[PDB]
Amino acid sequence: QMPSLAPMLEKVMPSVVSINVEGSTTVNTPRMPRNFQQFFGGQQQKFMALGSGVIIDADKGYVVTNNHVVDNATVIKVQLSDGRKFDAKMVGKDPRSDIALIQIQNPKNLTAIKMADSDALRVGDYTVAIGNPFGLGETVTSGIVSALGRENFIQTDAAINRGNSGGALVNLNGELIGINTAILAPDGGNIGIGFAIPSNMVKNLTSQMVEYGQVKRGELGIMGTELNSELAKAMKVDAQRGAFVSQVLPNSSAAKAGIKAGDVITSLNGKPISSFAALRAQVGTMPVGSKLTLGLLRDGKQVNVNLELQQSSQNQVDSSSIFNEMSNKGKDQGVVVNNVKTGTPAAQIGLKKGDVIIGANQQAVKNIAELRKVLDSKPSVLALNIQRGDSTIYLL
Amino acid sequence: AKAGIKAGDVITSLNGKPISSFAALRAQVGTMPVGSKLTLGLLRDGKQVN
Amino acid sequence: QMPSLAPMLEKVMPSVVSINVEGSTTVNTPRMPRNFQQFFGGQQQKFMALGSGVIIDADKGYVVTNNHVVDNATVIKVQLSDGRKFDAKMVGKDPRSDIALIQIQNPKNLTAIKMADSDALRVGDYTVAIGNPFGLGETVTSGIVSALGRENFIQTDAAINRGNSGGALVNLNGELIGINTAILAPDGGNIGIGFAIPSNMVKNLTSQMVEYGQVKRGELGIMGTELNSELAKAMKVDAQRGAFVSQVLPNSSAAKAGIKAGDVITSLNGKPISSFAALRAQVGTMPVGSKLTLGLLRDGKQVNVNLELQQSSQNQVDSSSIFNEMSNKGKDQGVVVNNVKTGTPAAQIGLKKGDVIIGANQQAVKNIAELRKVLDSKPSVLALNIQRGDSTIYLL
Amino acid sequence: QMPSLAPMLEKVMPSVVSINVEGSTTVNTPRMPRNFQQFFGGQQQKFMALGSGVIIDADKGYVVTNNHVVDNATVIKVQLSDGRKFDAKMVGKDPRSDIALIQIQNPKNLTAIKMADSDALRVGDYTVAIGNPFGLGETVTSGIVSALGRENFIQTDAAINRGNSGGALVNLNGELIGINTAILAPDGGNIGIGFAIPSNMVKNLTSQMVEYGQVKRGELGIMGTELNSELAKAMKVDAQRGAFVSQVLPNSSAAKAGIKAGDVITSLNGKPISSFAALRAQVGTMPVGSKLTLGLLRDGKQVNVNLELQQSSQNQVDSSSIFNEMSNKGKDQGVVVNNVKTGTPAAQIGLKKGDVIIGANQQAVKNIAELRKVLDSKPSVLALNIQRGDSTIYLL
Amino acid sequence: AKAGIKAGDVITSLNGKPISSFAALRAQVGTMPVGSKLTLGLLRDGKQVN
Amino acid sequence: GGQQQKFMALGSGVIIDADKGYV
Amino acid sequence: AEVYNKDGNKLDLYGKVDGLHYFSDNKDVDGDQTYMRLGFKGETQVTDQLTGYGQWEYQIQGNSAENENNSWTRVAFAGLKFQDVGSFDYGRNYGVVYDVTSWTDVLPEFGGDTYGSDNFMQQRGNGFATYRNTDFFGLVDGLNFAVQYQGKNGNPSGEGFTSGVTNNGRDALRQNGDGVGGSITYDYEGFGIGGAISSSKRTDAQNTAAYIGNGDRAETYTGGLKYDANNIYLAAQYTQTYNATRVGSLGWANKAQNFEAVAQYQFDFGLRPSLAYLQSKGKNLGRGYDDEDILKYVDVGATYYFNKNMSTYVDYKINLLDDNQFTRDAGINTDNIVALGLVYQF
Repeated sequence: QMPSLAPMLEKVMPSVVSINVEGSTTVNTPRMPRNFQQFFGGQQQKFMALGSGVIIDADKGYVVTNNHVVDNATVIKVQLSDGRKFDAKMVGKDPRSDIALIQIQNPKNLTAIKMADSDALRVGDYTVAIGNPFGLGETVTSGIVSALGRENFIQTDAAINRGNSGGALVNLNGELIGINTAILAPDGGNIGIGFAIPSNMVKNLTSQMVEYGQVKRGELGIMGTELNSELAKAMKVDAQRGAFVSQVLPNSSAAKAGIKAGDVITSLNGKPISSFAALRAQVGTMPVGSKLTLGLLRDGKQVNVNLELQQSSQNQVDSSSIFNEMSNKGKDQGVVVNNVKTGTPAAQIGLKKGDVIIGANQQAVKNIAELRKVLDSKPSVLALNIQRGDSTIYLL
Repeated sequence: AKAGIKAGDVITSLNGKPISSFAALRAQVGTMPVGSKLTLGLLRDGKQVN
Repeated sequence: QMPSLAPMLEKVMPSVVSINVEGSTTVNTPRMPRNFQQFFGGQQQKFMALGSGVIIDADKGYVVTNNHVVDNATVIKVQLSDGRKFDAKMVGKDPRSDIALIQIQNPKNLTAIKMADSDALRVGDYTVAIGNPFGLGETVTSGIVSALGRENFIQTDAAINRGNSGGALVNLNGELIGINTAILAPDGGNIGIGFAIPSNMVKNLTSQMVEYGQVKRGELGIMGTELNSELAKAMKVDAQRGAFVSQVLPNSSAAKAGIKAGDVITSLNGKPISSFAALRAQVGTMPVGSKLTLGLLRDGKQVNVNLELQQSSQNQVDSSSIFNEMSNKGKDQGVVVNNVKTGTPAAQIGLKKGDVIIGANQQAVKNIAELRKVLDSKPSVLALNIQRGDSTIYLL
Repeated sequence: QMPSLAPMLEKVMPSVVSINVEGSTTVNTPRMPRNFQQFFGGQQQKFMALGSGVIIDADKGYVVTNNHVVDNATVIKVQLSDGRKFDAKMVGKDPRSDIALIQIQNPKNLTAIKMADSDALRVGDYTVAIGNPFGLGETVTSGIVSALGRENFIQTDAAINRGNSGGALVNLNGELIGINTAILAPDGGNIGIGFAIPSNMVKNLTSQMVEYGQVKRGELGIMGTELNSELAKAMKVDAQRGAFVSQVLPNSSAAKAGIKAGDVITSLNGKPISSFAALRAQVGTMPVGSKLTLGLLRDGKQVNVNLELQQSSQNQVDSSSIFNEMSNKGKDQGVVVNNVKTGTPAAQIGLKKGDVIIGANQQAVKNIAELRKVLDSKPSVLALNIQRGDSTIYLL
Repeated sequence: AKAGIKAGDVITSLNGKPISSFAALRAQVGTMPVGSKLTLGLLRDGKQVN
Repeated sequence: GGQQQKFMALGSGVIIDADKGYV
Repeated sequence: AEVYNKDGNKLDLYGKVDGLHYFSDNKDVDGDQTYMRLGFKGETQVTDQLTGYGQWEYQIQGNSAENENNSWTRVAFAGLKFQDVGSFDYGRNYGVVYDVTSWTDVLPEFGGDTYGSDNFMQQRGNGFATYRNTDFFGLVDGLNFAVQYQGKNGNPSGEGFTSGVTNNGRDALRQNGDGVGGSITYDYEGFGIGGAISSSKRTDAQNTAAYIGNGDRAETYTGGLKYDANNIYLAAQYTQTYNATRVGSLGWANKAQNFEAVAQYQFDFGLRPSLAYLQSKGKNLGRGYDDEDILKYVDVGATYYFNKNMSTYVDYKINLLDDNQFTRDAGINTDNIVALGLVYQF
């Protein structure tokens, strides 16, 4: 009869799930009355998000999805394409790539998609996207590979006018080639065409979340922008062709090793750095503990140093199956906890600002994957062998 | 610009020595006549050049 | 050589027509001067509309189209794809589905599309839309079946960025699978993807207009909305999870049988009613004279009753081939006329607010299809055997 | 395995180039301060443009592109798909069609696309567009032939949501079928679907630029609009159904021969003229020196006359390989120079407002193609045998 | 609360007698000492308890 | 017309007892 | 003065120099008060129905030594007007509440000070988007209405603030969140009646313990009356405000009730005497202040018009506020002031 994508879609759909997130966040307190002819310029607020995800491990119930959907989640629900409902928990997330991993709680009879090799993609190749555009459900749209970046973001015309960046990008064989994302951050929604992380990168970032707790991406800990910013002018910067250092992050390697706002990096390991962009991307091709010597500019300053795990990708209330923001520290040198909060449920448990945890409630916790591997097997007695540098206490 | 660098990186050293402030740096680069060569360490994730 | 949709499009185009509507409406009288820095807050106004339609009966010259195009028409013109021009008259319309039927006056050598079976549609299936996007003519665009609702609105990516909801949705065999619509009422234009009524529903709604004068859809005659509305708050409604009754329609079954604004329906024939939506859709799966008992909420009130034909789908100046708003009454119990107007051309003929017409100018008029079947055969002498309950007069 | 457009795209891409234009223009001088709650109502300003082009002559390095990209260029750069960079110079442009021709300076090993026959296009035919949507590079998108005008602008759904009107439109065989354009002038960006000039017209307009210096399109030299304009009302025009003459252009044939603002043309060579539109398009189907008698309306006025080359398509600093706005004059009757500027680099060389150039620095210059053919072969000694009517001087 | 009732229902009677206003009700419940039993009719769709 | 805040001060002093380190 | 009028564009360049002196026991207001104002109003005809415009006005103090400059922008906006429909403009402009309260702001020197500048939507301020409809599509002569939005003006940038910043940020007494307001006025023959309402979000910087009158939003409700005929001018306005009226430097009043009234007569020979009364009564102020007068004075004055370009005036502010702890804390002037002015204008 007539050609159709329905035959492979039937072998694919069981792997695509819907995701309903419920969570809260801090919003500013509304000042009243409200005057709409007056252009001006803390409380938790519940919000609801919804997106798609792809079953990537049928046994473990591992579902890949966008970080812009599950971010700040308190409750994450998943509904299979056959209608069965499950609960899910955060296992990992990485805001840079806008990719996150979750785990269906109590999976039973699941189907996982097969991942194809991103590296074999070519522009005229056919593409099919599957997502939940406006909430009304699971929509599939078709097209082709528009641009192969060459980070290799995949570009495709199988998008959706005014809709939210769905999820799965699949080839004509039903294999996963990329997860569609949203490059319009803290928004969701597209620029006109579609951007996907390639399947090979998805596989890679995803395994890290599993086997470590987070992705090994080191940060230079500087924060800044281009040489056009109001501050590059309001501070008049000499020789403009590089990355403007607006501030050096606290307790960072840039901070520790030496550097101060103003200097404009001009190179990284000999190579020219013409824009924060160039730099932000280059430092992203280097895993923790790496050493990268870069040239700065004040009069003619330059240094060499080693970076540590970034702070963007971190964990929260999913390490201890219970409930309560740690992350990994250097190589397999335990799990270092970061900025504690105000509610202080975890600080209340004797955990400060820089407390490592090499003791797996008794054993070795070189990382959050392991640590969490124990706070899931023996939920009975828990004594966190934490040692924030000196103090080696054992709280419950 | 030519050699390589981009806004944001925070120089941490100049020829091995610590650079804790633009000040320190502006003054150090002023103790060097044209054509001189000075390798400094930058910070983005861990970048450095000469 | 190379594949192409041109070969089937050539067998399809003769069935697609263009439609030019001319008509008027009531607009408010402009208050002058005009101050664009002052956000404020009867006369007929001519307007022009244009859309596409599909020839569905070559002999009778029956063309299906969107109700948002022909609504309020005074003059409706049709131009075939070969360029022949004709006049058309309203035969039916149904605002819910946004579907309307018209008849080419004096057809000669027409081609009708074959309708395929909507029920056999599947998501990866290929789709082709044909319409008049920006007026500039007849545009065809292609794609696939995105979502099969499952009312079964069909969702497809063969739409158009910023254009008006065209008309025909056809499969790769040139058969009609759906008529594209506009879910952005009293606007036309899409949300980002395309929504079509399925061909099987089109066939069904369309035959009703032919063989009855209108579609048999009973209304519960309540009007209201959700439990979020300003009135659900400004009136503080207890137990919020249902349909809010803002008002009970006059001379309605809800009115007649018993009900009053405020009560929030909680169920319909035992089943839960969590939103006006749910309800508006459920009452739409029930033809006139049906009986549906629903539970209300005031303190704990509930009733049972039978509904009558809705008022949205009605007729006007097309029943009497002449010129001048009736509709059907219950089963084949004549044709009941509704709200007369101000110009009073038909009221002037001795027709009040509730005047039935069982007399076909001499015969049986159980419905508008029949009635109109007579005011078209014998346009000589006309005596309307109308009886508005008691008075059984015979006007000309 | 699976079907893909990648195999023909690999045979096509080497012909598609990227184009970076740098140039300036006259902007008004900003008045400060700036009050954003105050709706109000000369200096050169540099700007940057970027677009795509198609190699159409491998030997001569001839690249076709949109006039909205190269217009006002001072510097035009081209980058091949393999990454080789070249410089380019204007050889021709035509704002009506929004089509321009350029020449790579110093081509080496180039590939040209094969042009297919536009006339054989049909609506269901498959289409593929190649362009640089948002600057980020060369994107290809696919689709079909939506509308075949029938000027034959091609309409296709292979466009891009919110992006700039790319360039090449190619069929499934990799042959050029149209150059995509922007009908949203002095903007770039689409209406929702894509508009392309057909390949056969591209071939035709393009050869003219080569063999003459510009396209032979005669103008009636009137300027005006429809009968709705504020001036058609503010001046109350009797019998409204034609083209409103707002002004007769200076030194024009309409001016010379006879005509004055107000008259509404009603016909052109016997045929009805119901809109400026109709007229602007009809006068565009007539090459220079043609004779077209049209009927005007004042009380009942009508005349006959012969038009000359339009002024929209002209040349500038590309005739003399050096640097400095001429155009062609009638048949091969030399090259007539038009409105000189303020910087006066060319006026400074003894060239007034109406100076012809039949002397090729010694030879025959019946046209800009020839003239420029000499100011490129012998860049040594240059004596412009110009004669602006009477004065036959010989400047350097 | 214990026995059953939820915001929204509008009491219509108290021991058979009509309740046309909170007023009427507030006053009627005030003519009854602790431990008393009073069955009243509520309105949601048609709910009533004792 | 309460929270602790760190501040920094700087001044001079004079050694008045070398043995006891009194300034 | 219209200095340009050609091809449908008009430019009016206007201004004044006010040679002005204050006499007061209060030495902070006593002395030379000389100043000048300059401005332009431009209009351009786009079509027979559509006009574009812009206006700018600037004040430069003339009472300082040459090592300083005290000057500011009063208004700066651009707009569009469509015949018998309305107008829209955006920029620094007057809040819509001033459509009503302006009616009593007619005194020779003083007056118009139950509110201030950069004070939510009450007078001049930044980021006003203003829509106006005159004569109701030209179908009701004399009836005008307006609706206005104000965007947030927050904390200064580059000063270490971690929230509430805008590019044009400022001190908290002059901040505002998003606001909306509206006005309606009707004028028949000599008579006028009017009303206005404004509602602005208050910023976090404004709602700290350092300021009295903490609240989510600032609201104002105004009624006004006017008579202007037969050489007599009478007007009165009453305004009730919530977390909107400044109490000197202390912050804002939880609630305030403001009243202004003026009576003026124009003699044929050029003299225009003026009598006015203003008061602002604050309630539930906090910090034990309870109910206090924020402002209370009788103003008696006169202007002599030599012509439309030259005038001279005396204005006498008889200040009925008494010196107490509250006025001392807030820095509110309680002394009388005599102003003498000589004004050239074009």
